[PDB]
Amino acid sequence: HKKLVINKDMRTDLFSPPN
Amino acid sequence: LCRFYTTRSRFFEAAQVQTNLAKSDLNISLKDRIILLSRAKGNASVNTIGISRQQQQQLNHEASELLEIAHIQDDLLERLVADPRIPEERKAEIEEFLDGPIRTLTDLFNDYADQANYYDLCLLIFHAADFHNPRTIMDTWNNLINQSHFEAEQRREYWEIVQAGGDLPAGVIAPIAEPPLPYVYVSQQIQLIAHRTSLDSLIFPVNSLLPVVCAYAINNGQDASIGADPCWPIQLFLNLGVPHALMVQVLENVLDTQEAPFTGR
Amino acid sequence: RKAKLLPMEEALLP
Amino acid sequence: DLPPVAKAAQVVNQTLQLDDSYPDLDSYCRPGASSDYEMQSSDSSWAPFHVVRHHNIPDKVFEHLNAGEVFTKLGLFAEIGYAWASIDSSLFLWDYTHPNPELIGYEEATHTITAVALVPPKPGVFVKTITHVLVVATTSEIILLGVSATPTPSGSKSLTLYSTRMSVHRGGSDVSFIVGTKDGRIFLGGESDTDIHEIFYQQEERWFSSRCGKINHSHPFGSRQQEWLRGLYVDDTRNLLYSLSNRSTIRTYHMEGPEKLTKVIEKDKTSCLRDFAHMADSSPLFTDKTNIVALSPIPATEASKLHLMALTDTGCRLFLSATSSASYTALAPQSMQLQFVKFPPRESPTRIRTLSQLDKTSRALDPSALGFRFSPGYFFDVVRKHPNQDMLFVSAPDTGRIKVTQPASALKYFEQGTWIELENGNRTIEIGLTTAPFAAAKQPLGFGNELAVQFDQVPGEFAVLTNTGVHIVRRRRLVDIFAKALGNCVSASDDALEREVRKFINQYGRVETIAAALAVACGQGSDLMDRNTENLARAAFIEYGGQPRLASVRLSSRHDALALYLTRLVRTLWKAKVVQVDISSTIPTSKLVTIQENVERLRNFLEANKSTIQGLAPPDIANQKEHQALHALQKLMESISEGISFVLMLFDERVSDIYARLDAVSQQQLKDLTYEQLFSQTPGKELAKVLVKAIVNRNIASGANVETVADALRRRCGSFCSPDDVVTFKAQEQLQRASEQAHNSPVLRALLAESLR
Repeated sequence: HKKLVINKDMRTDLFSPPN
Repeated sequence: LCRFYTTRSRFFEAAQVQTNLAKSDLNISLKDRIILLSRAKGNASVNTIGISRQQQQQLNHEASELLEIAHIQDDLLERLVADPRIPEERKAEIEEFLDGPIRTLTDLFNDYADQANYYDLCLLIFHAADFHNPRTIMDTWNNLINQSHFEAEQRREYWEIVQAGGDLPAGVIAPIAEPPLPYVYVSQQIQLIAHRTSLDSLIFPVNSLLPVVCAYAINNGQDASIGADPCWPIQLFLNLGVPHALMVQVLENVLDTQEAPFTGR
Repeated sequence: RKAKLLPMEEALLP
Repeated sequence: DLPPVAKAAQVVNQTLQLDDSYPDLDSYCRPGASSDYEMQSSDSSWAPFHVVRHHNIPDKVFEHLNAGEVFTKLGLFAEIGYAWASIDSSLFLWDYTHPNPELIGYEEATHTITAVALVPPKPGVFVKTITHVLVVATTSEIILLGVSATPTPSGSKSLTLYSTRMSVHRGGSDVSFIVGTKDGRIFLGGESDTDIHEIFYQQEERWFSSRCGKINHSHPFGSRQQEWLRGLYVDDTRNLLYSLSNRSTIRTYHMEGPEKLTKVIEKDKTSCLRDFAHMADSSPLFTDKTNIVALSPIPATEASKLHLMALTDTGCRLFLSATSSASYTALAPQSMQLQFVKFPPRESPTRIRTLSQLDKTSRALDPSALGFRFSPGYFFDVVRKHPNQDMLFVSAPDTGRIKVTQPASALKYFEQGTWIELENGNRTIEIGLTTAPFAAAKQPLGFGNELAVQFDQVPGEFAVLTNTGVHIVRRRRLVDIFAKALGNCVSASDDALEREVRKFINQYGRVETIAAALAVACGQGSDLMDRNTENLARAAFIEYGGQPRLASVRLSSRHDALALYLTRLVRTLWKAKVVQVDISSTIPTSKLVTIQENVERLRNFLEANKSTIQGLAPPDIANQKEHQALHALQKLMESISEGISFVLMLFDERVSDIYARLDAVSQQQLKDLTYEQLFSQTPGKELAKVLVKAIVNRNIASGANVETVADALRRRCGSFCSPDDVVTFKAQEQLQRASEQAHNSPVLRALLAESLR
């Protein structure tokens, strides 16, 4: 997609192992 | 099929097949999608008899935009996989979602470029998206400058330790040669981007960007004390092709308003 | 791009 | 004696109770064993699950991953649609729903990251905008980061990180597992030992205590043999914490307080095997050589006795109960026993479609490497028969067969299953729920009723993280299966539909099947040819709906289907209070809109087929009561729509203002007014007539527009509003506006004279 959507609300912690 | 069309001077029909294939959900790698788009772009830029100029241009334009986004995505994927500070567990996950169909610019920004602080790619993304937001653009410029400065500082430090006998942190590839001063590596970053976006972009608002770079030069002693040309920021943007009148025009504004560090003596 | 870490002052009240 | 809407409301109340009597887990997983499966091909319309889309890992993550010097790791934050990757001392998060995500990088850490998790925050600690806490464990320390995952217009959470100054030195014990409780408690475990640690943190800094602390709850000492953990698992509904060890030992801990953790049960594999030997059916699939590879807590809302599922590497699901020694002093259990075993299916996955005793010897799930269970029993098993390709077995309870089974002593753990193939090279890492936790009721009876919630909550979706991307798997409802099956009957005979319909009747019963046809006919499942499918669904509703008969009458299955569908559309409303007293609405307005739209589309469907559907047009005693019953339901539908419109009108104004200028009896009547009473009982109608008579009074004080609020009340909620009241409202309009203009001399003689008219 060439359309950007910023959404800091609900991301996935880039610096943690997964649940 | 496309090879058949082209040898028959039916370039537009080939560009159509290639483009659709690049947008499709077939199992095609990103790099192959880059090749398909690049070919379509070429084939749609030349006349094909029986087809209107308008129809050619519209296809050539869709291929050009998708190719720009694709290259961004490819730059991301490559960098992320090679990044020492990214856990292996995550890399495999990144490779799954980026080595396939081309993603939107929003996703590329939010889920990848912004998370990994690849500010140069963030800027290329604001360019490809016609992103009208001067403040965010400048915030990104400020982060890119500072990030690059810290990295250059770090590399010069490591070098200074080699030339003194010390030991570098575990798993740090030494520098066998004086790395560039921070203002040299910073301006390298500005050039790479400039050539990629062509100065005509909204990510090069000279009225905001030139004062910031000048600010950096002063606030980080990138001047005569270290053997740099005190006019280096001006040289940089002139060679880059900023028109002389606009330069002086901005510099005037800097002098009249006496802002941030441009004060006193 | 290194994620901007907003300050503790905003984070925890009061 | 009893009017239509009150008669139909009686049917709704009895239908609600029927759905809430769906068997609880303990009742069809009684002590014993089962191997009941109906397997479906993954490409079949009857598949219980199917892959809807996939999201590749970003290329930049591949660059970092292949740039890994020592250690890498991947994980899922399925609750917010994010994944993460750690490379040595660096961490990268990204929104996997986004087509070109930007990487949220965090590289402050100095040592190798060994675990990452996203947990709830401790209340009263952080600003309300902080939705989660990010726990990052390294070989040297654990780090807490504030997280704000606010939703965006696109439907994917925007993630921003906050520093906290909260951190503690790890110590000598590895941290590979982090879990969080509803209240923000953070528990840690790893591959050094079986000890469980907890991280405390608080807002205030003290001279005698730091902002962040760590303690070992296990208090170990003396001689200790080698043993470490394979996972940690939380059950907030019981205040329990479970650990699984490498020796397949299951330990249960109870949170007797906000800062206490007490070990209350320790059950080794020998104990499980002894229980298993005392069962009637022993099996070579569970021996002292067998390993338990995963646990899955079962909440108290789902089952009272069965606390825990344990998965063996041979594919056996062990269901364990736990019981307290007493009934009073949360109460901690003190015993755990293996009670029930679900043995593996026999059918293996095949490229080509292949063609009653307890099966306790199947190897189809051998070896099981990873396993997950989600309420009401969705089971994912990663079978690793070959070292390059994972096969995914996915099963669900056969809700349709469980609901129809009679008597209760004949209940068994019937399941629908399927095999989902992942491509060569896909190694599954983690599977997490992306939608809200499933719950059809608030207690075990009724909890697992998938049929009841088909139209109240979206189908469950699950993110399957592999080393190449994230695959989305979606649970399919009856209406999804019914619509898909009918879609294959579009090009076939009159007898082709009847054959497919008979499959549904034999599994779900006639009422549930006809209710699915009605739903599909009304457009349900279309959020996913469609006119022909809906027309086929209409044809099935008419042709196979049955008829009324003398046994007091037995109404047709067509009638019960209409009552069942309508009830399920309003089940979240019926018994709920309308308001919550600063007065507000119990049900969000957006939910009231969708419910009303669904009711109206049902009404529209009955009107467009008043001539072809039996019982709608007037017709001997049997068809008579069939007509009366159907008529009463339709009168309840219009009353439901009027009632919902009235509530929406009410909260468009300023209810708190209206509530203030009100008498006590009417405040109390409004306090405990339910939607049922509003829809079907005179006091709700009488009270509605009072509220409308009061809102217009207030509307005149604001004086925006009287004649617009008039036509608003006149038409939509007609039959509850009165045209003699709006003309009165028009009169009180000029009267109050004559008191507004009171200072003017020539304007009143037109206002007062027209008020008099």
